[PDB]
Parts: sequence; C-alpha cells; structure tokens
Amino acid sequence: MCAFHAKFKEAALFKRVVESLKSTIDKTNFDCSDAGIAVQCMDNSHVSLVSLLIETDAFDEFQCLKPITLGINLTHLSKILKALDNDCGLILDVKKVDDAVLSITSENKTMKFGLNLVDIEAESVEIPELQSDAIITLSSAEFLKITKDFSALGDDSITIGCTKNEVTLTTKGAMCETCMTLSAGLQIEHNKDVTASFALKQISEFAKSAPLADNVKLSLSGQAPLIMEFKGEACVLKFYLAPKF
Amino acid sequence: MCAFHAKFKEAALFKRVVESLKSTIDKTNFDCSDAGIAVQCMDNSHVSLVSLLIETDAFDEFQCLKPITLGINLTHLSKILKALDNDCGLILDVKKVDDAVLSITSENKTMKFGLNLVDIEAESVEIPELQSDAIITLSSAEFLKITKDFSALGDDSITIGCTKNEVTLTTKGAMCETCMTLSAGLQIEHNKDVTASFALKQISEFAKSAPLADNVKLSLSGQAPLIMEFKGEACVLKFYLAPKF
Amino acid sequence: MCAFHAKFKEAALFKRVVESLKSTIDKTNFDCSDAGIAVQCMDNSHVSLVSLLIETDAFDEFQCLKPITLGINLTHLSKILKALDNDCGLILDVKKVDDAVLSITSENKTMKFGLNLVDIEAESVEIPELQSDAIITLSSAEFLKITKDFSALGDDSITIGCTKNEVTLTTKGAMCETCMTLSAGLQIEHNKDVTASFALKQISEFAKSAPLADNVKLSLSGQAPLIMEFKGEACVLKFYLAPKF
Repeated sequence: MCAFHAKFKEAALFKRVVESLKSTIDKTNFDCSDAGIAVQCMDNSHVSLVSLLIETDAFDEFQCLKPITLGINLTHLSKILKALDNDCGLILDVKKVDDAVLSITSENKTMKFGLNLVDIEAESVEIPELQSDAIITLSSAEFLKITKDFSALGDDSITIGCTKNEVTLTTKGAMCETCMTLSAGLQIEHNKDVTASFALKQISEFAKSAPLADNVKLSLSGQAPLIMEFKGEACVLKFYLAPKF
Repeated sequence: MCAFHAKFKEAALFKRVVESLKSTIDKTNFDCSDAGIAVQCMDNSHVSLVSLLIETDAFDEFQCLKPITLGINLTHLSKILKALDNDCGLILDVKKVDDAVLSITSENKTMKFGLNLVDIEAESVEIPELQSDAIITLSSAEFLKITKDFSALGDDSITIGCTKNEVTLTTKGAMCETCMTLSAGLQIEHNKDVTASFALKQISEFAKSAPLADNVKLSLSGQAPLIMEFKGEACVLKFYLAPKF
Repeated sequence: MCAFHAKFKEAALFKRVVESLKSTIDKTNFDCSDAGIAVQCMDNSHVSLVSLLIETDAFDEFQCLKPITLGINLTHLSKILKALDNDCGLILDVKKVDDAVLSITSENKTMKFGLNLVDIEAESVEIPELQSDAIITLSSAEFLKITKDFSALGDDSITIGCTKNEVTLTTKGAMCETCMTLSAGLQIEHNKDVTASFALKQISEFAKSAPLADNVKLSLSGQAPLIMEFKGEACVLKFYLAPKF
C-alpha cells in the first residue's frame, strides 16, 4: 500500500505552485496529510515566511492516511514539471520511505519520473499575529509589472501607502525617483491610513506568484508584517514580510 | 510657473525617438524652445552627426516660453520610457533649474518619475552643405533587414550605388561577398549616377531608427556626407555620414 | 559554361538541410552530380555517420554534367541562408574550379553571395549493413521534445525499447530516473522485441532534424547501428549510430 497517492484536477496548479515557490526558497518540506499539502518555512534569506496550502479539493484522487513530509529540491522538481503539459493527468506517488517521489503524466503517452527526495533539517515555523490597517486587492499581473519596473528603477526599498481611495507605491533609485498611484480592478478595504517600507527584492520575488491567481491581496500594517496572498481554486499561497525602518 | 511643460499626442513617438537616439549617442542635450525639441550633436564616435526635431504639432499641450537645454542620459530615459505603454498620456515637466525632468504617465493609474538631469559640455554643431546626386526612398524595415544581414556577413564597409532604375548594396566579408540589388516600395529621384562607401557600423546603427517612419530616405552623394532621414508625423530624424575612401 | 547550376523548388528545403546538418557536422563535402547532391561522412566526434541525398526532383532546374565536390563550412552557409526567406527563389552556381559557390535569392530584390569554398580532406565512408528488429515511425516534433527533456533530466545514455505495441524510452540522471512510454501518430513495424542504449548527445542532436519531415523513422537493432531517417519531399536524411554496451 502506497503511503501517498494524489492526482491533480489541474496539472497547471502544481507547476505554478512550484515556480512561485522556487523564486523564494530552494529546498523545502512538503508536509502531506489527509488535509492536503502544506509548506511553512522561511525564504532563502531567512527574512520572510512562506505559507502554502493545497487543499484536497484540488485533486481528483487523494490518499494520505498518515502524515508524511517530503524533502523537495524545487530546482529539480520544476525541471521535471516543465516537461509536462497543462493538459496532462498529473499524479504523485510515494511507495514507502525509500526516498523517491514518483511523478506521472498520462496522455497515448505516459511519463514516469523518480525524483530523489532530500533531507531537509528545518525548524518548523509559526505565522505572525496581525491586525492590518488596510487590505488591498489588485490584478496580480499589474502588481507584478510594477514590482518589475521598480526593480529596474529603484534601490533596495519600496514604499506602499494606503488611503481611503488611493494606493501609493514609491521607490527612489540612483538616477530616478518613481511614484505609481492607483485609485479605486483595484479594491480597498480600509479602516486606517497606513504606510510602510519593504525589501524590494522580496516583494518583487513574491510578486512573481501572479500565475496562481488573477488578483493579489496585500494586507497592510504600519509596524507588523505585510501579507501578500495568492488564493487559487482550492489552494492559497501567502508571504509574510516585516516592514523596514 | 513651470519653465517647460509638454504633453505628447502619442507616447510612442518619444519612446521611439529615444531608442533610435540612444543607439548612436549616450548623453545629449535636448534644446527646448517655443519651436519644439531639438538635438544636434555628433555620434558617440565623433564620426557622424545626429539631427532631431520634434515639432510643436507633435503635442496636445506645449509651453516653453524661454529656451532651455536638458542634459539627458539616454540610457536612463529609455529605462523610464520602457515602463510606459504606447497607450498612456505622456507629459514632461521642468519646474525650474533644479536639475530634474518629470515624466508623467496618466491612465486609473498615474506614474511620476523624477529623472536627474546631467551636465553635458558639448560644442554646438552645424550640418554640412549638400547637393545630392540621388535621393532614395525605401521601406525602413527592409532597409534595416539589409543592414542586419550585412553586419553578419560583411566587414567594415558598405557600398551603396544608385543608377536610374536600380540601387546596389555591397559588402565583402572574410568568408563572403554580398550583393543586394533593388529595382524601382522603392523610389528613386535621380539626376546623377553615384556610388560611395560608408562605415557599416554607423549605417547599421542608424538603420535601427526604422520605427520612426515607414520609409527611410537616403540622400546620396559621391564625395559629400550621406543623409539618412526618418520623417515621422510632426517629427524628423536625420543622420549625416561622410563617405570613406 | 557553368560546372554546376541548380534552382530549388523550395528554398526552405536547403535551409532546413543545412541546419540539420550543421548540428552534427561543421565542414563537409557536397558531392554534386547529375543524380543530385549527396553527403556521406562521420559526425564531428567520429562516432556516427551522416547520409544526405537531395534528389533532382527537389529542383526546378538542375545541371551537373560531371561530378564535383564542394567543400562547405556549414557555419558560413547557414549564416547566408538565414538571410533568405522561404519565399525566395534559391539558386546555386559554380562557375569553374575557382573555389566559390554563388547563392542567389530572387524576389523586386535580388541577393547574390559568393561563399568561399574550403578544402576538406576526408576519407569517403560506407554505410553499415543492417537488418533491424523493429522500425518505429513517430512525429518528429514529439520525438524532438523527448530528446530535449531527456537531455535536461538524463545523463549520457538513452535507452530505446520496442515491443509489439509499445515503445519505451529511458534515461536516468543524477537526480531523476525518467521513463516515457508510447503505445500504438505512432507506427510500429515489429518482428522482434529489441532494446539498446545510445549516446544521448547524438540522438538529441540528430533529433533536431525534425524540420525536414513530419515524422521520424528509427530503425532499431539490438547489436547493429540504429537508423534515424528524415525523409522529405525529394530528399532524405539519415543518421547511423551504434548501440552502447
């Protein structure tokens, strides 16, 4: 009997998950259980927090009787996933504790990969407590564009401000001071004006998770970590980043 | 009161201007006045002449009461312009003599950039006197293709010859002798047969200005500098290059 | 009188030939005769055999009264051919023994290139004798995709197995064991089950000849060299590769 078996409803979902993930962390544990697939760990720089939950509703078949944790090198997994089509039937299998995750594409073709698992020795982490001043919702693709321009024209920080009707995004580089202003497409749930600065490298790497969801949700606080959430079908991805001062 | 204010009819125009420009010169003065925006200077190699004139008809709004000269690093300006859409409403502002040109994109979005101006110490230049033997008009995109193939297959020179009904373009490389022949699409205003050789690096860099205009106009003389003109809507770009011997 | 004159029915044919060729060999002799254009030589690594035959049916005009051999640097020829459109009228000419092959594109444009020929001192080679166990036919583009994924995920070998109804392709890399399985699109002419390993570098370089033909034909034997054939209109390309043990 297999310790773990899972077939996705959509192969695109897990490919997109792994891209988004691998921009911010290289090796990570996938904690599987009868409740789904989870990832909670710090980014590469030990500066921020990543939180993934794929739910059982994302799969056509799902079996994980007892919890297991798969140590996964995301560079190796994306290389495998890049070989697949969004069309295919993607299946994951773990036989026992023999250290290999079997990925399977079904088509008149079938591809089977044995991915060697890794040993990841990592302290489990806990999300911070928050009560945000404003919650911003915006096209994730437009938000990505912005992070992109900012990386080119900015320095190390990006400032994000929110008022009742407008969001403001600021960076100042060596040869340029930039300011994008959005007015409510864009949704603002506001209860208190708020502005904060963040590491642009993180924001801009986080922003690349756009493929997971049409919109991105930024939960904004002046002193406590921001949340950038990409909620998909039966799946959600979140990043936690503390403001800079 | 602002020393300079300008809003383009089309944002594409100024983006295209700056690309074309920056292929042949890195930093240059933009001389603004109530007559428009002008650039007259030598290329990077001090081998040729660039001549730009954007007229006031290219703008929906234009104010420049007294002449000013903006010292502009084109590498920095293109990076800013690349962030904009051809769609947007592009505005330029100079407050006073505080050394920053404000670019503004209007969309439910607005982007404001402060570009630091530079000090450019350059002798003003004068265009040469000409009376050309033939004036050739041809798709600028087909002319670019040719410069491109020639750069790959040729050496340092390109020869351009004109007769009553045909234009001839020649380069000879280490492993190849190449010859393109065009017959009159292509227009020839001819009064005297003429052939001359030119630095291929220049021609091929000049040719990249194709986006400014559907056709390119080459004014050809045997002993005096060639003209390569890209005339847009209310705008024109010209290069002056002396033949080699 | 020209020693050799040829105009292709389709310019795409010779461009595709030269790309496919140049992936496996850099300089080679083109043996022309009244029977067509032929190339028989070992790959760069002196590990495999290339066999090309363009027939006279591939041309609208063809004259080669006496056999000639053109020593051709394929890097230089592809650079020339890349300048042409699939649309154009491609002509080859050799005047005498003056060491230049004239390529000509006819359009209101005409391009003439003189390509310097080379001296290639190579022992003529002979194809091996075969009687294959199975002959597999499959989309050449799907076969290329596979070689591509395998190069990324595999090591130095690829294993190809054939049964009555299924083909099996295996490679095992440092972090991955991969297996694609195809079932009969795909055609199998089978008389004996067969499996063999091959240098993946070769297969994957050979596979890039896909543009020549919709399908690829692999003639498979357990001990004797495999054949990978790309048969076009009036043209055919073949590679011969011995199994590894």
